Amino acid sequence: LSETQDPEEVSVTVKAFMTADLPNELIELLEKIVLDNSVFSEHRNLQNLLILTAIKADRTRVMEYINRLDNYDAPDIANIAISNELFEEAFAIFRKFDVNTSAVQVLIEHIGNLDRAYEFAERCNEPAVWSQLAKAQLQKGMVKEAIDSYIKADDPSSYMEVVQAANTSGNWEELVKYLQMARKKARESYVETELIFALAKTNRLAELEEFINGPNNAHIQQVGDRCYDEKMYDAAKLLYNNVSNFGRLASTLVHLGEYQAAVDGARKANSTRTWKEVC
Amino acid sequence: GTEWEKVAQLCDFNPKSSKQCKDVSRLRSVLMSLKQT
Amino acid sequence: KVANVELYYRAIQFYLEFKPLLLNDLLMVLSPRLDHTRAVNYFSKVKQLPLVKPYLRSVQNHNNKSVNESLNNLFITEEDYQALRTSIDAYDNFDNISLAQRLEKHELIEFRRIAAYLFKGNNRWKQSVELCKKDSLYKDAMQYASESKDTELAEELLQWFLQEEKRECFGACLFTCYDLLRPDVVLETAWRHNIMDFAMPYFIQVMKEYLTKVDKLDASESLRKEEEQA
Amino acid sequence: AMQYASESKDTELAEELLQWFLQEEKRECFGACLFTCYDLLRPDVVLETAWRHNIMDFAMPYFIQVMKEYLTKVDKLDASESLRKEEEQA
Repeated sequence: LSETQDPEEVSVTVKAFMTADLPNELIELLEKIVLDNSVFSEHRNLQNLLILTAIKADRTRVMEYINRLDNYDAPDIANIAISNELFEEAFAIFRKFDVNTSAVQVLIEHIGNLDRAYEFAERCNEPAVWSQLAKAQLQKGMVKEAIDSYIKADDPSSYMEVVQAANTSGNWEELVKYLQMARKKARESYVETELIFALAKTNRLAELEEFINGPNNAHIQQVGDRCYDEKMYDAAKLLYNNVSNFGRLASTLVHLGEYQAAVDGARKANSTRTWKEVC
Repeated sequence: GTEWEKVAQLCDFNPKSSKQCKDVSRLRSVLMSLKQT
Repeated sequence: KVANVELYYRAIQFYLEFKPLLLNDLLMVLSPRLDHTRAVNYFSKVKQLPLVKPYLRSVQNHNNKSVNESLNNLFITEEDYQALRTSIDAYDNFDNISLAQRLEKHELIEFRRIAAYLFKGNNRWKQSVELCKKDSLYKDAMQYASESKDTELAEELLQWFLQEEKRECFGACLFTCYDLLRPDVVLETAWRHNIMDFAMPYFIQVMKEYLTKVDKLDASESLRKEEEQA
Repeated sequence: AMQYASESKDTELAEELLQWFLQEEKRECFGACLFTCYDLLRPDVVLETAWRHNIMDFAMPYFIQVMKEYLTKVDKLDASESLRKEEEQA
């Protein structure tokens, strides 16, 4: 402390220390005295020489040095922390600098404690963190819970995997809302096809028939395939109606029971299969 | 009386900044609409 | 002037065993180059933390975790809250849920009020607002709806508010929750309960607002159409 | 006295007049006090002081003309804006 003119006299001795391979609680003590209650609270190689040395201690000392140090490099030392076993500390770093996105990516990748992260993300509010959350909800298959992590984000991305998990568990009521609002974010066709599929699954006919009457831009007859493949009749009745696929509707009207309009579909078909199956 | 007194002393306008929502002006009446009447 | 630090953690024990009353002076002198987290962790074992409370009140500036949690526990035991409001407002390095668990059943209206408060620090309505339904019909549950800034939270609230016939202060339930309401359902459920008295001034402000709106818009459109000519 | 308010063409002169006109309960010809003083009145205070005295009979036709006028206003303005937006395309 008496020196107080330049960092050369400091650099020489601290480099000797760093090279001397002094055990723990020998070098960081010098730093703990010179950083606190003195001038050299700077960052000129004071970062790992203390913080890594405390990571060579593997103690709560890191937390006190964090809370009682400033103007120090956050991202590199955070990556060094998570490269090691200490993760609560880097979590406290990103909490301290209020970097929400950098925090949950570390929490989940290290420990995967959604119960600790979901509340942290409740405190914050950012579509990036909500997207990280839904991405994590996929990992555990929380398809019901992977949705609200997209409602607050309105991020239509990764919807393909949302669909991969959707058929895995019948939840054809909340996917409806997800896709209904993501409609206004990604004017795609997968969205509308799987939308009408979910609608027919939950038999929301009154508006399933209305969505199609607008600019659907969808692929009818591909979910119309799924109508009779899964055999959800009174659905292909409406899909093929405004698409005029006389010949495939009648195969379902077989199972519907109506005969008067079946032959009216066949007279406009005039195909062998249509006629004979109606007969 | 006790009804207008109730709703009045329960809540009433004050010089805050949350009035930017819709710039309420019914304060002017409801302060003394039927109170004192 | 000592080189090492463990002698601090031994000398605190020394005084505490011998001259605990003259410990606060050392604590104030030695706080700078000291890990206060270890100090509180060690004091929790011996449990003389109620002695060192005013010292931690000074150390709070550093915003340490265990410091905040312990001092809030001591405010809980002491049954004081005015200082607790300052602690939570000025400092946030602590979990809100653990404190909430204690405050929401602290036998006391004010502590439970805080238990309802800090929920919104986590952006978690629907429990705070619902927690204070149980006790506070004194306007406090009504106020959180305005800051919530979320539709279909006051609507549920107002519908419940008419499930019990306390229509007296319904008129306030829309004053602060004004922007979060659509006159359609308001007029509907008001005509339902055959209530228009202390319900109309909502519609009065509305029939001022939208009148000014249509007049202003007619003026702007007349201006634009007149400027279309030139 | 009621007629001079119309030609006065000055707001906050009929308002005082109508308030005094209700200070005495001669509500019978209140309905005329707004017919000629129509443009010099804002429905806010009108509805307010009418609900105050628990009077809507021979007070509503003011609001009837108003719920004709502003309906035509919003419809006309929607029409003009639709026209302008359609002409924005070409």
